[PDB]
Amino acid sequence: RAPDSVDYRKKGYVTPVKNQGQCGSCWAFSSVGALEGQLKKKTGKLLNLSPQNLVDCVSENDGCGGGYMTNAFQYVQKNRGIDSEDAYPYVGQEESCMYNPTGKAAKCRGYREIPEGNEKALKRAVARVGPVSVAIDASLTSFQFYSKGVYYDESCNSDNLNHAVLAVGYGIQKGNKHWIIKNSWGENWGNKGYILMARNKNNACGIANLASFPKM
Amino acid sequence: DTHWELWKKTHRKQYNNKVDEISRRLIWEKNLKYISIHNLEASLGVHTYELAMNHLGDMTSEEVVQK
Ligand SMILES: *[C@@H](N)N(C)N(C)C(=O)[C@H](Cc1ccccc1)NC(=O)OCc1ccccc1
Ligand SMILES: [Cl-]
Ligand SMILES: [Mg+2]
Repeated sequence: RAPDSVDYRKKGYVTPVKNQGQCGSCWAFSSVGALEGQLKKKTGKLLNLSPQNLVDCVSENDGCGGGYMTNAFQYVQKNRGIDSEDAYPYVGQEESCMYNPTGKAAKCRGYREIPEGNEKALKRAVARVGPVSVAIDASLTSFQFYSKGVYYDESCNSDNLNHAVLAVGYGIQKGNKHWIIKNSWGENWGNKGYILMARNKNNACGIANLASFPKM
Repeated sequence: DTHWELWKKTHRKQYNNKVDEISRRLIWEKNLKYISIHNLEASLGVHTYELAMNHLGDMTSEEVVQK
């Protein structure tokens, strides 16, 4: 039997790794990643969407001071769209909202929340829906300098969620189950910008504590 | 400081003054040693993952996630 494993990069549902830089826009990268996967699923086109659009225009969030992916999805729904990266390029600092409906590249019909702490529910969503926005504890030096392998540090605090990233699949490496996680710290972090995070290790780093995905 | 210079230049790092630069160098040195010890532990089966120096080398792990 083939293993049960999913990797949306292989199916063309994931854009290249971005670098958020100095700006606290992890939430905006996580949100556009989730929207990028649903757009690919809906329309067959893979397109970079605008994190800057979210940073400048999601008034329920705090731009470079941080925010929630759920508030981003609600903004795209209420706004009746989000711009392409091309129509609204990333400058890595908050500016006046300059949304332009002519650059619109995606829409949103709401969002779904994964039940708190339920890694099997997150797995079913990745498998059946696509890339899912997730929040983790990324506060450890072991995460800061992750290079390769399956990240599992017992000091990780599932109740200390301080970073937003994108689950793009799941699998197993050298007998260690993992989530495939796209980060937004550039391709010089991790494995070309990715980290494998321990799966079914009692919700390691709070991976399934605040997971959400947009409806399209 | 050959390696520290190449690291600063490669990552376009600037500091406000000598005290700030030496403070940052000290964090980086401590992180290099942490990386070396972790990877030695990983070679002995202690960890399922390995570390490497990157553009966040001169920062605390809290600073990376909490501006
Ligand atoms: C990341 N670059 N950065 C500043 N972070 C950590 C955030 O934006 C976090 C991400 C996050 C999402 C879900 C759960 C935990 C963490 N969000 C954040 O700090 O939100 C603060 C906020 C301010 C104003 C309005 C809403 C939220
Ligand atoms: Cl959120
Ligand atoms: Mg630390």
